[PDB]
Amino acid sequence: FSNLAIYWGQGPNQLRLSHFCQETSLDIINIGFINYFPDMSPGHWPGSNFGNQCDGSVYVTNDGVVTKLLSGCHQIMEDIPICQAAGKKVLLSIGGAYPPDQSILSEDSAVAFATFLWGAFGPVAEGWEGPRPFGDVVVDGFDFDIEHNGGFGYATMVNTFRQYFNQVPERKFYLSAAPQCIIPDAQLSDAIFNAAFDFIWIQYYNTAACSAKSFIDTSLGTFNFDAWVTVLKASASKDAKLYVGLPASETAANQGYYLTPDEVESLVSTYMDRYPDTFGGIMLWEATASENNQIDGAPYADHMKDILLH
Ligand SMILES: CNC(=N)NC(=O)NC
Ligand SMILES: CNC(=N)NC(=O)NC
Ligand SMILES: [Cl-]
Repeated sequence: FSNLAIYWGQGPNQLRLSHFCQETSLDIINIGFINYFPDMSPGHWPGSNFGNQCDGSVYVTNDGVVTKLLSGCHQIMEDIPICQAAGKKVLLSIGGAYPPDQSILSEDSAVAFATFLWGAFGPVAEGWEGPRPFGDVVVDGFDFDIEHNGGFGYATMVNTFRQYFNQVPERKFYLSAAPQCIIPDAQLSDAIFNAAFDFIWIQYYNTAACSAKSFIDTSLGTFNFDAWVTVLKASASKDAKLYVGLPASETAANQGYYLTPDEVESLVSTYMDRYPDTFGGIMLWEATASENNQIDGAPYADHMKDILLH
């Protein structure tokens, strides 16, 4: 039975997370982004951006270095557990679109980047002494939305997280990836091939050559979900569920990539029938675009769920 994932955190004038915690149709919420990586950011701490959510306070380290990690995200801290008591999985997303100049420079820093995020946003640990930006919150895992600068270091972060997950056997944690169509994917093919993700949502918008709309109009490009299944079945990610990532309204992505619920039904019905043990559902970019695209009294994502359930 098939799932609906959605991104929240980067919506203009977005409602707070708890508004989406109450939308039953949501299965998984990815929260973006940890958009500053340790190698290029103050103090070698990662940094975060959550739109109108946190107050804008950043941590300053014991050394008095002013970081780019937001320290005043009180609404997110309150909201994540609500979502989790509604049975949703909340994943913390790494990367996104802005800024476009972040990457990982060494395997060492790839290990420290995952260890930092696990200390900061994972279970509360006795020996941890860094920030706890969401306090006692424990996210359900991490999403890799790497959109620039190549694929170095991410397989190592994923493998690192998994080693940590295993030290905590009583709870299942999750790893996911958001690549683009154009494959190999410059940022994430290596991670996908060489590490186990639970979920992979291919972004099927913003690239003309293989978009979801090219499914509807086959002269625009060639929709390539078939090739992606073949790649996945030889990867360390062979047990991943593979989702179709879509814009939740006309303006959530560049012109021409939004599909109407009718087009969505055609695509999804073919791919769910063709790949019943691999197809995972729909990912949506993003929560605020979906909230603002009300069709017959319900947001776009409610309609996506209805499509998936039938
Ligand atoms: C799709 N990624 C984003 N929109 N990212 C940001 O707005 N980061 C500040
Ligand atoms: C412009 N970059 C994006 N829209 N990124 C995402 O949608 N990542 C899920
Ligand atoms: Cl609100």
